[PDB]
Amino acid sequence: EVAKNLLREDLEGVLSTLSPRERDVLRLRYGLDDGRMKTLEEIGQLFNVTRERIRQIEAKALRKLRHPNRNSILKEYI
Amino acid sequence: MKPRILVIDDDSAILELVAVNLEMSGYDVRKAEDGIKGQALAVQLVPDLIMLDLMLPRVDGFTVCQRLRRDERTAEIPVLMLTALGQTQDKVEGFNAGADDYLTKPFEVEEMLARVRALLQRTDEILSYGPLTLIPERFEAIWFNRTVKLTHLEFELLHCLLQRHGQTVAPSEILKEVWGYDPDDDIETIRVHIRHLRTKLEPDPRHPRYIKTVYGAGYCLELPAETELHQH
Amino acid sequence: MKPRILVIDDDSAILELVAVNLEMSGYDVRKAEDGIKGQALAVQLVPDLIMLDLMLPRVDGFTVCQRLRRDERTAEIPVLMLTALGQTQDKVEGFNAGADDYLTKPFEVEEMLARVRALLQRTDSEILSYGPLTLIPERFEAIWFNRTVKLTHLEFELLHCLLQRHGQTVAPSEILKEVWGYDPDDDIETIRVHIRHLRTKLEPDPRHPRYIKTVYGAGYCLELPAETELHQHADQ
DNA sequence: ACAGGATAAAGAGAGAAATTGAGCCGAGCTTAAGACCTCCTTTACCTTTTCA
Repeated sequence: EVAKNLLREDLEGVLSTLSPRERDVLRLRYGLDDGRMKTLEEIGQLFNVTRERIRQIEAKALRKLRHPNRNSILKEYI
Repeated sequence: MKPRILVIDDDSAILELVAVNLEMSGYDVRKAEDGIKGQALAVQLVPDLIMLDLMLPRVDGFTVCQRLRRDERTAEIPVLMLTALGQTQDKVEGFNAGADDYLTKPFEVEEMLARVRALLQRTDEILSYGPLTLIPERFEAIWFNRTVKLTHLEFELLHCLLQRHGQTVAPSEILKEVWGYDPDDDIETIRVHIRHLRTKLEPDPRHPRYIKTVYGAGYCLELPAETELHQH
Repeated sequence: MKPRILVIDDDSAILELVAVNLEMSGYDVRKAEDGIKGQALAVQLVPDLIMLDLMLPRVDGFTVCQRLRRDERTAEIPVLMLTALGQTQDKVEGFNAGADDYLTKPFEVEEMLARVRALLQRTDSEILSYGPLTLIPERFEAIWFNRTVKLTHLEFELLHCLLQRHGQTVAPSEILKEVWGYDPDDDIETIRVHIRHLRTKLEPDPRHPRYIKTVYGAGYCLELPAETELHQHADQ
């Protein structure tokens, strides 16, 4: 259970580096808050802009995380 | 969670219209046909917003608002009053009711939703300006009347500059927002992509008019106001 | 304290009506006739409420509101928008500006006062503008009367340092420490060079400087005319 | 124990969808050198003050 609390923190940290909108998008697209993965369309309605906009945000966030900077600890969690 | 809205109105047709429009907007709607049930439901549910009619039977809407303000559990709940607006006396009594906002019936659904959004932002992007319109879905810019295809990074850079239109953005801020890199990483990449933007957007890239270089500070996107487009 | 209200409107008649009515209601009213001066006053004063017309010159009311929302010092200041209300597009763009409320012109004075009361019930440090100068930090520019002057970074910081001490003599050592962070004993002659550039940009006659005065043996003083005298200096 | 009968809940048969990864390309991106334009510093020589 202690490698669970620890992990989330590390993830949250790298999430902080991302733009506010970006991180919110990610948290909602993976259910980090509610455990429930949400579609495009729920964020299309809940968020300001509609569908096909959240997909762009998701890719532009992941591309930021995929860099060797701002996310390399989690590589060992795999 | 979804924000909870309590709508209190004796017009079932208005009540239904409002409820439908709020649910379509993603809210949890509760409906009440009278001030007594409305007050009890407000106390029971602690809704995130109350929309309150004026002409409820047995108890006027003002007394309802005053009672919500007198109960510590409801004293802080925002109250958007729906009013038939016709007498300076109802105005004067609303001036004492503790209403947070007023909305005149008949109202536009968009105005109602704007007020709801502002109240919720209180409890808790530029895609077009002048001659520039961003098309995210195609990574394209409308530049005056010509369509310009952008690369992903060129588009994101232009968007980052548009978000801070008329202000100088530092290279470190561009690196952080577009690339997510450490502030100390090589800024030379930015210098390249700004040049492409100028090649695509300025009439003369050697004398750039809109994408200016502020030596020692960064880059600034200065766009003419819509009133000046005819001169450019 | 008395609540501070900043009214930003290019219509002098609306601006005066509003100011008079708020003062009758007991508020401390500040007035700005354009979006740049309005923004500078908002940053400098941190007013308790902003009333923001829509159609301000050089900077639209939407851009002003967005910039106020972008500054951590002003992001929480309530914004009551004054709008000529006529097209759904201005509606749609205001729907993203972060305005707190809208009031359609013409408005009843009582409605205005009600909105002011509701916003105030809900809510509960540098001089960037004086007389003929707005300083524009984000662009390293000065509005001097009605002309834009591009400044270098050190020239801008020097002019700001002098503006912070408007009407007082600033010692060269204080300038070295504040702008350059240097020791009081470093060569002040460098400052003397950059001061003339400001005069070259700002004075009508650099040989007979009126505004950037030298206080012999003491330093430099920026003496600016009060706003009431501006009409006598623009022709210069 | 064993045989018959009724039934529902859990496997096989197929294609069509949806992904999927794979090669084969040139479009996007980075690297490094050189030139090249602002900003600044500091000098040499002054003019211009306040004062004995």
